[PDB]
Amino acid sequence: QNYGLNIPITGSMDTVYSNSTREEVFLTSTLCLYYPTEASTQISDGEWKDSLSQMFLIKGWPTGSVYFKEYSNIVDFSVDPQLYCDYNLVLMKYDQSLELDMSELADLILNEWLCNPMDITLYYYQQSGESNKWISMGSSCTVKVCPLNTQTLGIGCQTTNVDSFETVAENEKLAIVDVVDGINHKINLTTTTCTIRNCKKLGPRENVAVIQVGGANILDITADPTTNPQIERMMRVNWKRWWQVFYTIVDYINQIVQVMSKRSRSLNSAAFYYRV
Amino acid sequence: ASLIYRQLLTNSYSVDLYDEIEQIGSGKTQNVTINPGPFAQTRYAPVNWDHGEINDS
Ligand SMILES: *[C@@H]1O[C@H](CO)[C@@H](O)[C@H](O)[C@H]1NC(C)=O
Ligand SMILES: *[C@@H]1O[C@H](CO)[C@@H](O)[C@H](O)[C@H]1NC(C)=O
Ligand SMILES: [Ca+2]
Ligand SMILES: [Ca+2]
Ligand SMILES: [Ca+2]
Ligand SMILES: [Ca+2]
Repeated sequence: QNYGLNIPITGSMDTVYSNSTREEVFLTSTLCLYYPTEASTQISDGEWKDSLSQMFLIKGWPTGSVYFKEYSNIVDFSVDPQLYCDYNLVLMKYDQSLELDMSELADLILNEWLCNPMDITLYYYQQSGESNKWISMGSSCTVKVCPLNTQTLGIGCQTTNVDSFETVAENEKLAIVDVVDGINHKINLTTTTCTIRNCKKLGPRENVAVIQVGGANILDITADPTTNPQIERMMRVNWKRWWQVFYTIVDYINQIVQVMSKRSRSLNSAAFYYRV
Repeated sequence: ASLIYRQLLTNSYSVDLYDEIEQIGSGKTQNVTINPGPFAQTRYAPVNWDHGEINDS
């Protein structure tokens, strides 16, 4: 245990495999499911928590090791979603006009974000590169950004007139805003009800997987227009009955966990880098 | 003295008899499994108070 340093490992390409770890991942981890309240509404039952738990036990997950966490809806769940858990699954009923909100939430939760504060009232901010964004979270975020010259004079906006400022996000719970990189900006965001953080994009967060229950592939986690990839952890499924959705989850839970993996930053291996 | 472990493994079948004994010894209870579905509490009725049946003549 030699934390912190980046030491080069070495391995032989002729060694053999080892015994499967399926038993361990069932018997030690904790599965964790987030669903919308309309799920329980359509279920209209209420020992169904116990029913699902026992089905999970048949699949191999001990009784106390599977957690359920109802959330109201996508927009109100995206406001600081804390996945303090071990193997996270997030169901999302796709609906029209929530494409960007759902994609923002997926981008927020499926990747490790390193966030520093932002004192809007005092400093003028910047974006180091493509890996930097500003995530605003609150009850009502209305980010108004005014870019600046090299001499601290606004362009397309006056530094004193929030009317002249340009609106980039308006009255949404979660706003992962990007702007031009290398241009100082002056922000105004309603500080009493919407915090904002200057965040950097680390590697991917394998701990959580997203399940779009509704329509077609839309989730563009990569803010770059060019690349719109399809990650293994962005799963999609059709549906008419929430019972059928949950039974599919339980039946294929081993495959879902195979798609996912333990958080890289939750381990002692990542102790002195950005462990959390 | 290595045969202690061999003997315990070989004779382990007697723990079934021991389990039967402790089962006979132990007192027992059971459940009356609870009902779900009090999802609709019910009020009395629309009730209005009035004087009874006056006995006129
Ligand atoms: C690996 O699994 C096989 C059967 O699945 C078992 O016989 C073997 O003992 C296991 N390996 C070890 C080191 O126990
Ligand atoms: C944003 O603009 C409003 C006026 O619309 C102003 O009252 C408020 O102080 C501004 N926010 C900040 C952080 O300066
Ligand atoms: Ca303007
Ligand atoms: Ca949003
Ligand atoms: Ca940028
Ligand atoms: Ca993209």
